Amino acid sequence: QETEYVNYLFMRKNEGFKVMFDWFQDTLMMKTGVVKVYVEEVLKPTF
Amino acid sequence: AAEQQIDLIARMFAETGVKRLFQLLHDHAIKYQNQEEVFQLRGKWVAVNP
Repeated sequence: QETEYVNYLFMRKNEGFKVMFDWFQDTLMMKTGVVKVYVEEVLKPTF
Repeated sequence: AAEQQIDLIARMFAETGVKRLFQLLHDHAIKYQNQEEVFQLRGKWVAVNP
């Protein structure tokens, strides 16, 4: 269940594969790839 | 052929085109018509307010 949750977080939840590719693009030249991971709030209830 | 890079090039092209497709989604939400589709049938739901 949690592995499926983390995989579903990886795909179709944050700008696609751009983060996971800039991973290597940063860590291979600038020597580190760091990502901010912060929780935010969402909306569109009945209105 | 050992995971040719062309596949990733087309993939990143796809996630870039995701943005233009989302713009199309906003356009559908705004206004197209009360029309339908032609995929294997005549008549599908209106995409004015999906």
